[PDB]
Amino acid sequence: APAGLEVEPFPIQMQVILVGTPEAFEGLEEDPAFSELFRIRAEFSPTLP
Amino acid sequence: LDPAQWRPNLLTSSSSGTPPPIVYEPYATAPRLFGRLDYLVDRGVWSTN
Amino acid sequence: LDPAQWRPNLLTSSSSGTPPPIVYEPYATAPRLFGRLDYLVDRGVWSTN
Repeated sequence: APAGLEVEPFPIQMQVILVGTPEAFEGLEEDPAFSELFRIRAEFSPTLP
Repeated sequence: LDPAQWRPNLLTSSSSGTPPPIVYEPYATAPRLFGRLDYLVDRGVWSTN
Repeated sequence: LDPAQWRPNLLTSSSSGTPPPIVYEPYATAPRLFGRLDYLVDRGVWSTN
């Protein structure tokens, strides 16, 4: 872009819910911010009674 | 006066909140996550609004 | 005469010192820390002031 637009950043009012396999979340849980941001762990039991 | 440059970009229609806005990105890329800004090319002249 | 090339570029604002000017960068890079010089493209011609 030549100068583009000076866009004001969009406010975030959502609740981000990331869904993945247990081995997928090692790659994202080395960051201290990850515990700070995503702090509820809804872990799915791979079996049911 | 350019009508396109002075029209309020209604990003998303007003939601009643029941059900709340539920959006899932199977393919999460920065243009798809944060949105993007498009442009026009007029004889090699690069512009946007 | 181009008056756009002779503005007093106030890179700061008058601070009373109470509270002291406090700036924190969540992430810091060279353009964010030291500032950057912008350029404008006129039909393909690079310019700056």
